Amino acid sequence: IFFSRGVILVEGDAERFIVPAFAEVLNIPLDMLGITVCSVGGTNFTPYVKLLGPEGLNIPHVILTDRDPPLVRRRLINVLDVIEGGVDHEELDADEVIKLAEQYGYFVNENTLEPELFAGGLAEDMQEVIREELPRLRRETLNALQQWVDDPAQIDEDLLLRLIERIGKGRFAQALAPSVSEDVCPAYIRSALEHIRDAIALEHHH
Ligand SMILES: [Mg+2]
Repeated sequence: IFFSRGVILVEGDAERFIVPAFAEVLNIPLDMLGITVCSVGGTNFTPYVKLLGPEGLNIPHVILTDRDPPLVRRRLINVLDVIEGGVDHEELDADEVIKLAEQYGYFVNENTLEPELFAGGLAEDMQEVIREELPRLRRETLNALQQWVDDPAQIDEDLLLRLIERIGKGRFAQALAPSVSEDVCPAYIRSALEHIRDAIALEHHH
């Protein structure tokens, strides 16, 4: 599925459907542009940067990953060792590695996708999906849910992810996609979308 002009590398199935939804409401048409969202099924991006980098197919691509408080430092040294020659990156600290990696379109999200979405403006639509998909939730759990809608700081993050993972991370994102709007888009996701869009448009411009 790689007759692609570009590739967006994501960790799992939630981003594989959330990121295309956010691209539409940002008017970045990924399919029209020939851009694939490819889930790497975890946090190892190195085989895929090898594949798309200069010593592979040399195809424009971006990375979207979580900070994980961090593991992201080694995760990004690994891809930077590929895309940046035999340059040494060992002497940089995590922050230095994160800001270097942005030049190549690799963006780090602090915290994690679904909680961030629930705090930052999608709380009430997520509760709605959760209840359509888990219709016989105990009343103790429905109330904890409403406790977080009323106040996205009362959030039990582990339970939220427990429910979503029970629904299915891909399936839950597919059902929340109709709800995303431009102003609730996380910044790292907008940065990756713009970076891959720029690189494709810069090619057409010569
Ligand atoms: Mg992660």
